[PDB]
Amino acid sequence: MELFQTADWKKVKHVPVIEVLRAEGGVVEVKVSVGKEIPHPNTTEHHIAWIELVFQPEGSKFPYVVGRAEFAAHGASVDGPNTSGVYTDPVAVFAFKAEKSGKLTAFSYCNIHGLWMGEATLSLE
Ligand SMILES: [Fe+2]
Repeated sequence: MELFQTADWKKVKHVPVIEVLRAEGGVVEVKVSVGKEIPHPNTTEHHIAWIELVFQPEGSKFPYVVGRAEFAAHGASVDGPNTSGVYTDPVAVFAFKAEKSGKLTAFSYCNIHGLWMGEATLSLE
C-alpha cells in the first residue's frame, strides 16, 4: 500500500555518505564512505570498487573532479576466494584547497549492485 511510505535499508547500505571534517580558511578535508550505518559486504564475489568526488564551487559554470579512490583488495589469492586476509575498506579522504563554498557530489560503484550517488553542501565557514 503506497499510503504507507518507507525506507530501503539496501539503499542506505550502498549510498556514499559525505562528511566534511574541516574547512577553515579553504583548507578542506572530506571523508566519503559506503556502508557506514549498515555494513556492505567485502568479499571476492561482492564489494564496492571505488568512490569519486566532485566539487562545484558557487559561481562556477562547470564542476571539477576532486579525485578518485580505488579499493583493490577483496580477499582473493592463489588459494581461492576470500583466503588472502587482505580487504580494502571503502572509505576515502579527499584533501583539497577551495576559495568558495559550493556543492559536493560523490559517486560509487558496487560490482553487482550498480552505480550510486550522494550529495552535500560545503560551507567554507
Ligand atoms: Fe552491493
